[PDB]
Amino acid sequence: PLPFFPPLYLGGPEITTENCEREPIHIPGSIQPHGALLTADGHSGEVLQMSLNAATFLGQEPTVLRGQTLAALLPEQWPALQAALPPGCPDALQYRATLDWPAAGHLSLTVHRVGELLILEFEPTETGPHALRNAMFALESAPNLRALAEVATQTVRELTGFDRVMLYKFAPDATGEVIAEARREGLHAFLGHRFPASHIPAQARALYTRHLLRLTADTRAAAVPLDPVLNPQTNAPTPLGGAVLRATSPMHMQYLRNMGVGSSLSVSVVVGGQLWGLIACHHQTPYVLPPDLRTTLESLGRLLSLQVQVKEALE
Amino acid sequence: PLPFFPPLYLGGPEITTENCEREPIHIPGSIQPHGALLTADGHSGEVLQMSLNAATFLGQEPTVLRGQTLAALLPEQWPALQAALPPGCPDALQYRATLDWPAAGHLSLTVHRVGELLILEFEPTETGPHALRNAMFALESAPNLRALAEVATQTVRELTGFDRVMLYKFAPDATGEVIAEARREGLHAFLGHRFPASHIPAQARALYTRHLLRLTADTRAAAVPLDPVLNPQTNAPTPLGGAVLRATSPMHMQYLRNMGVGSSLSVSVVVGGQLWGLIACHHQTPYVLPPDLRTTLESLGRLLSLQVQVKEALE
Ligand SMILES: C=CC1=C(C)/C(=C/C2=[NH+]C(=C\c3[nH]c(/C=C4\NC(=O)[C@@H](C)\C4=C/C)c(C)c3CCC(=O)O)/C(CCC(=O)O)=C2C)NC1=O
Ligand SMILES: C=CC1=C(C)/C(=C/C2=[NH+]C(=C\c3[nH]c(/C=C4\NC(=O)[C@@H](C)\C4=C/C)c(C)c3CCC(=O)O)/C(CCC(=O)O)=C2C)NC1=O
Repeated sequence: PLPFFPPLYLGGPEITTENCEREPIHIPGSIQPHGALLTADGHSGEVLQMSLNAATFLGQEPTVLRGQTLAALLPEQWPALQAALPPGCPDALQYRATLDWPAAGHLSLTVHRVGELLILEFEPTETGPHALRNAMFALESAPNLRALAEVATQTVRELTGFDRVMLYKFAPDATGEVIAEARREGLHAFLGHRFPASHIPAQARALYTRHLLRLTADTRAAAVPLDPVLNPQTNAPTPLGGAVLRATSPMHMQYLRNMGVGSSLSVSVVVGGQLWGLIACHHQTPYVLPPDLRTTLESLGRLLSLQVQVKEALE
Repeated sequence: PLPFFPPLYLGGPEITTENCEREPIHIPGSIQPHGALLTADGHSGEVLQMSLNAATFLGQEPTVLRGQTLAALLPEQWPALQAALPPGCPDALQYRATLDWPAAGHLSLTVHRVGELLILEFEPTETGPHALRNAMFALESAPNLRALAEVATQTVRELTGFDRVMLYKFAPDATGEVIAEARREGLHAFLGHRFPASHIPAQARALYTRHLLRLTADTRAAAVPLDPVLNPQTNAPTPLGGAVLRATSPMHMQYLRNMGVGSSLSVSVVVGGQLWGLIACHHQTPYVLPPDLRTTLESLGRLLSLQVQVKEALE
């Protein structure tokens, strides 16, 4: 696509349907409000940026967290984290831990590394893996690509309870077609419907080849800024493509609301390094899919990508 | 292979190195002693056979369990179980549940269906899924088949803590070669070693194309008979290939002991319906890998099988 615009917080232009492939969706400087996010120096563990809602989840004010080390804040996790995510590791690699907190359930921690920055996501939480193991039989025995697609969408709907699960296949002109769909009874079918390339613009497609799962938990929820908004290491925006908490493009959020969607999630299907399609999910109401279920969906995405390649080779 | 012999309990001949492809390894009429096994009628749920150690795990004598229904014994699981495993479903499909019991941890239940028979395995129990999600990056980026194999064996060793993990590839003459190995420091290497076809005889290879994971938790542990040994539905032996608790061939157990192996496990690598190889694991001491970790290994096996097919196609 044409080069990204600056984000709105650096004085960038408003997004319209004439320029929307230039929206810098990877650097919104904000997150979805169902979790908290910190960034930290990869070597010292010093906390550099904090979502403004951090006190809700972490029990300290953003301004007080700023500058504290992960050695101090997360003493039991820091050495494991530092060892798990060495300089130069893939930016999609994750360190995951479970933390205790005063509320019901636990606090899930997911960390990844971009350059010299660690990006930490904290998300409250509280059969899928075995369900996936079982589904692999029907995915394997599917005789062809479309049969595979039909199995896959039904499997994902069974795993998640999403109201609608589609397999959305890209054509070479970047238009799409819904080639399989599993949906709650009552819902109008999108099966067989085709859509222009504009709905998933080129910078989104590029991001989705690198970071294979993204979501909008609540399509009416206001984003929460990061502070400071720029990474002090670089005095430049923080890449958030690897964080599921990344704020969704407002353009896409409006699209989803217009479609009657309360929660959205997709998983990339990538074949030979190319974006083949998406497992695209909708719910009618807000829905935060727990981290362990997302992990199952990522694993299914990888499986499905390989099966697509093998079943297409049958032709 | 030549037709199977009758098992020893039906007066079959002793197994030697001259006839060992005829050992009926799928119908040993016995199980490994770290769990219990029941069989039940698929329609009524009546318990038909019981491992002789059942009281250790279930708290009722085999003779008292015999004839009771799963509706009575497992009231909370029976309808789910019956719905999960309908007549004609794949014999590899599993129903899994967690049961409470008086000892520490829980009792894992795994059920599968062969014909009109349900086969129930009960096994005491007490990060892998996410570890597998992470490993998928390195498996995908592996440039070729051997690199993939090296990643896979290291991944499995990381997931399991097994002393030795090999990728054992079958040649068209059914000889094998260790093409990758991850092993604890101190252990002599089998990397690159080749082995005659006799070590994994043709009936074993056939079974391993249908039931993709098997193990011996303790290579010195005596098997526990099923009683009655024949399925009353058929007045014939009960197929146990789908049960991880199935007793291992005594010939193989002796091989493992001679090799200094205390616990063994393998996962089939199946490509286009053909047995390509095994992920073959050893431990120096007895080791019962928990059901959820086995599930992760099954999922890795499926992934790896697909990656083998894709990486081989690069040639
Ligand atoms: C049944 C039909 C159907 C379709 C066609 C569909 C499309 C779709 N769009 C997606 C994403 C984005 N779209 C746009 C931009 C625009 N979209 C427009 O229509 C115009 C107005 C526009 C700009 C002028 C942007 C910037 C993003 C990136 C969002 C981000 O990651 O921050 C996603 C993936 C995310 C997800 O799964 O929820 C999907 C699956 N989902 C459906 O169910
Ligand atoms: C480093 C080298 C190396 C090798 C070569 C190796 C082989 C191997 N044999 C396997 C299984 C069986 N073998 C035999 C029979 C015989 N085997 C023999 O040698 C002669 C004496 C013989 C009969 C005369 C039978 C009936 C079975 C089925 C067991 C069952 O499923 O009940 C397995 C899979 C099971 C597992 O992972 O533990 C493996 C991986 N495992 C290694 O580590």
